[PDB]
Amino acid sequence: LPQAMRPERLWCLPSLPLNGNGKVDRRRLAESMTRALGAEEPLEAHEQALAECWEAVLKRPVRRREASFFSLGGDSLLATRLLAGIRERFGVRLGMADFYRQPTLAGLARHLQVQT
Amino acid sequence: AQDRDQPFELSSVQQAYWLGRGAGEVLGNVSCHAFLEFRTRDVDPQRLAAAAECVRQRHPMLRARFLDGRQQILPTPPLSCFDLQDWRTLQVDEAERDWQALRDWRAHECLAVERGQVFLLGLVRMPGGEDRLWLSLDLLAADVESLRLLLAELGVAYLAPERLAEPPALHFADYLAHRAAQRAEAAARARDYWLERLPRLPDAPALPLACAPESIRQPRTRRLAFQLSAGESRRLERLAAQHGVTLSSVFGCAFALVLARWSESAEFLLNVPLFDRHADDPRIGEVIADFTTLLLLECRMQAGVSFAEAVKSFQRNLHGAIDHAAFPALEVLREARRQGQPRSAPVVFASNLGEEGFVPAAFRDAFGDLHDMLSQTPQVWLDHQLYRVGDGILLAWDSVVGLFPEGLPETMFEAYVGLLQRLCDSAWGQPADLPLPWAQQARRALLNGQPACATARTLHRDFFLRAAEAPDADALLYRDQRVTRGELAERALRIAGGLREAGVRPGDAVEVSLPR
Amino acid sequence: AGIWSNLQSVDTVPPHWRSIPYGRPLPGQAYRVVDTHGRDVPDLVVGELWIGGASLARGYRNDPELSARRFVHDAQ
Amino acid sequence: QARRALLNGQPACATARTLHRDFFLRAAEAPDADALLYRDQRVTRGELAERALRIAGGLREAGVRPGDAVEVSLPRGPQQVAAVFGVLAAGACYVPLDIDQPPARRRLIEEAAGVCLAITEEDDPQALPPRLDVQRLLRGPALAAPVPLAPQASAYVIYTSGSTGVPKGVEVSHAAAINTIDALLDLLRVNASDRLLAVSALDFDLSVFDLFGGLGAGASLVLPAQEQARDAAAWAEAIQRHAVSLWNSAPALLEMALSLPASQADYRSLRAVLLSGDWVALDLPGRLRPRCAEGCRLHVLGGATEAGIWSNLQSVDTVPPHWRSIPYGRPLPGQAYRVVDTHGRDVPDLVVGELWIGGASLARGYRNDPELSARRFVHDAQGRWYRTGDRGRYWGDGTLEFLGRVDQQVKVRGQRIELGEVEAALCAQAGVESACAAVLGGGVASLGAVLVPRLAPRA
Ligand SMILES: Nc1ncnc2c1ncn2[C@@H]1O[C@H](COP(=O)(O)O)[C@@H](O)[C@H]1O
Ligand SMILES: *P(=O)(O)OCC(C)(C)[C@@H](O)C(=O)NCCC(=O)NCCS
Repeated sequence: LPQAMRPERLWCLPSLPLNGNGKVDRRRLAESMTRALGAEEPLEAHEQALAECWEAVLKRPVRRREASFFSLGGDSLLATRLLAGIRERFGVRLGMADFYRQPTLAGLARHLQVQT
Repeated sequence: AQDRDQPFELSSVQQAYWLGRGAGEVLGNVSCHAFLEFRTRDVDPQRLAAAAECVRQRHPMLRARFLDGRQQILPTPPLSCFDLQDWRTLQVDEAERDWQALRDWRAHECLAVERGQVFLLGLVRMPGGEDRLWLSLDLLAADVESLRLLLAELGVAYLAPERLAEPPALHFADYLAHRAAQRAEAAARARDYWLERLPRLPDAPALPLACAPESIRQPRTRRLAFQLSAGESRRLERLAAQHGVTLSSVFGCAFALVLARWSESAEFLLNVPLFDRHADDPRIGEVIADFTTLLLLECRMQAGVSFAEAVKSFQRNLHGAIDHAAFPALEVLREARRQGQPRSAPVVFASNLGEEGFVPAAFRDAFGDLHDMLSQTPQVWLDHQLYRVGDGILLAWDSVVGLFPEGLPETMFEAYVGLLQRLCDSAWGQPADLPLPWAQQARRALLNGQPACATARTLHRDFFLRAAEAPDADALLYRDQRVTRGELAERALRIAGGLREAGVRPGDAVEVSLPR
Repeated sequence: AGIWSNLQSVDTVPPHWRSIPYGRPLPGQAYRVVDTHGRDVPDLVVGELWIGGASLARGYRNDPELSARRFVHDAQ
Repeated sequence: QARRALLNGQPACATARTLHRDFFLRAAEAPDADALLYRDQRVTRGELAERALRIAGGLREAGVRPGDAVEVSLPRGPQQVAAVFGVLAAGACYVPLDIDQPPARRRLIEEAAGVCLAITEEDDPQALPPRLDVQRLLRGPALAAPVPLAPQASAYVIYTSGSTGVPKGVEVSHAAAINTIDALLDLLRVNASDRLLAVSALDFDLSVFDLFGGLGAGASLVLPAQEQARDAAAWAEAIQRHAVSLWNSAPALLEMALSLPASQADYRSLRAVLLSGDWVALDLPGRLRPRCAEGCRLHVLGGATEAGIWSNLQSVDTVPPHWRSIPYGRPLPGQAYRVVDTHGRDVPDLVVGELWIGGASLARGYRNDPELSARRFVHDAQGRWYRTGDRGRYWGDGTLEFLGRVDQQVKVRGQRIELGEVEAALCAQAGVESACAAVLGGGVASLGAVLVPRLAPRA
């Protein structure tokens, strides 16, 4: 599942509810999850390293671990400047295959952790 | 001077296909090269070798090295520009089968643009006495009209290098340092229009897929091809003029109707390359460089309108969005990604419909007209191009293998061709609406045709007969007790009499609110 | 449709299914897959499903207006 | 609608291909085999293939190229056959204007077909279509194989009659022609033992079956000569000599053949029979059953050129009594019949309406009349339809009864006239062979009618 088909919040049951006429109760399910709904600083060394890189790419404040490359300046051209900066920062073979399934700074920090 | 030998930035669309080499880029991992296959009889490999490396030395863009999202030009590249396969030595059928190995490879090939190899001519000299003169050009170097300029220069450089008129001196980087900055007010002024529309732009053309576009590691392009006759072309052109619309607008409208009919949505983005010449030098029609800007045409294709309305509409939409094209499709789609909406135009309409013939006359004379071709355009499911071939017109649909359901681009194209000559052969006051491909609609008429096995009767009629036939036979079983057909029937008929007594009568409605 | 409009028999599941499909339209009845404009869409093209033919219910009882939106008439 | 959708839904037999393909296959397979039989001489597939491809290379030498178009105006014979195959193998579209046709009608078409070359006995580059001798074209180089075509390109432009005032060119794609042909080949099992008879003029599309049907199946197209264009005695000899199995004609030409007694004219080689393009008299199968072979297998076929060679087939072993015309049977595989009202809505069964022919057998349109094509061809939710102007009606078994035309089935100062019932009632007189009727010129706009006697030959 790519990004817009993530359950951007998620839930579970022992057994799905059943509608009067026997269906899975997708009405009740949607509305229960609806009622069950009702950024933060760089703390990790990988988050700081990404903020050094991302800010040097974007020229704009990456004061946030929940920063999203897409909304900040999502371009695949700028992803080359990011790729080069992190390829220098850690000696890792970063690429868009890794990055664009994990496009937020706290999600990408997990890729720096594995040093590959 | 953004001096001739310095590293310099990629022009807008050059970034798009440059990033299209990225292995994880959406339907990336590929060149964006055109591969041309010609046939001709017997042509000198020494003239060809000399011609290829002549046009490289004449035209700096054909020797451009690509690294780091920029282009830097090699004074002479490390890698040879002509792939001579002098197979006059082979047997014919071995040479053919081995040509299929070379063909697939070269035609799908990620060309070595890092080593200056944007342009790669070649020739398999088939021992049937047929020189399959061929041409892999990465469109990174060149606009497809600039590819016919490459053919113009090659045709001359083979025929008579003495007739090569001028080194066309305006350097492509100096043109970019001009034209991009010159248009930059119009880039912002259009970026306004696009920004203010990013939610209201349509989607990608929602065609059917057997693989989602990110989920194949190499888009093997398959061309689909149809040479419209010289006469079909004339009839399109007369009708185009009689409706006041460019021939490119007609094929574009018709394609947008097919794509609409094959999309989940009749509104979608398709990309149009605009082969821009609005720099003041008359040799800008002569420099072999990527003057393309890419236009994000948000086409919106109603039913029920005549084709004449749909094309006048499509032409207004094309000519209007051409004003807004000074902000490039690339940066619009980046702006949509910056808005967090992953729109794209992964389908292209490349209307190379200048009047001269696509292969320019010198090259047609030197070898032959275009025999076959492929476009390896990245991020694009379906690269539809058009080319004048003879005084006829080649329709190319450079689909991607396996991305679509098998047979779909074939069928969808056979329906597109069927439409385009329904536009030759019936006036455009006819409905824009296509037929389905008849074989599909015939299958569906069979499915929908299956006879009514209905022994059409009131819904109870069987049961009250089954009851009269076997009154003791079990009809319902419950927690222990069971009701025979006769019992259920007599009970139901007592209720029925109770209901006529209660003033209920036929077709009037009765709630039933009983535990099972 | 009354109770139904299809029978996909399922002796065994072929590997290209992504959901169990609606089978052949049942005897005496039919399906179209259609555009927003009601024109039939090609094979594999996703569109709205319309049911037709000799199994159709009459309408939404005392609601004629939803019945004219949700039931439609064509040369088909 | 369920029954009619089953019929219109019957799937294509189309091996969807360039119309000529299978003859060039059959020729590469057996160059020795009889493509044609003629006045006394016969022509093999190899001869015809090379002759046609020499004409094609002559035609590319004459600048004819993919879907440009060529008048073909030759005496019936191997020169005519090699000419149309040579136009088709140039990838071009042939415009047969059979040379019996007057120069007056031809001259309307010489511009209207957009016809950029003509084939004749004659070289004359100063003619309106620059005009070429079939024999000088036979002196051309061979194209070693036919020019490549995808099937949707134009194959032929058969021209409708001068009755229209300005003739129209029915431009038929290879796909349309070959869907029709294939869809019929599969019912006829046309094979190496078969020999067709081209009683067809070339400006009539039964010849397109005679050609690409017969020769694509490798069955031999037996030719009458040009001076044999109505010579039923030569046709009878040809059936008996060149052993014809697959008669194909308008029914008047089989009435012409059956006018000759069995002892003089042995048809017992006819394995199956195709009748077309005009009313079959109901009794005609009844007459034909003793004359043709055992397993007589008449087929009566329907529809204009705008839906390929035909669009229907009714097999006849014997007439079921309630037929008042031999119906169009089922629509042919891959093509369809709607019957519509005037307002384009489909009529119910047994209601007379206009016949609309649909699907994988339709003509492109009219060759340079897109404007009239938009009236005679239409597009619905049900896709493309050719509007025949024929009148007819479905039956309860989906059989499609034929009931004349929008012309002919007209008012005359009052009530609608069933002129087919005028024909039938004059044919219900004893001693009538056939009968006919019309509506006339002048301010009175009068009805008119015509009788023909039967003679009953004797010794
Ligand atoms: N079997 C037939 N019986 C009566 N009319 C026919 C028959 N076959 C074709 N026609 C129709 O009468 C005209 C003859 O065909 P055509 O010369 O192709 O235009 C057209 O209007 C046909 O649709
Ligand atoms: P990046 O942010 O620079 O590029 C991302 C992209 C969304 C523009 C890209 O993935 C894409 O969809 N490219 C389309 C390229 C195209 O249509 N080229 C036609 C060349 S004529």
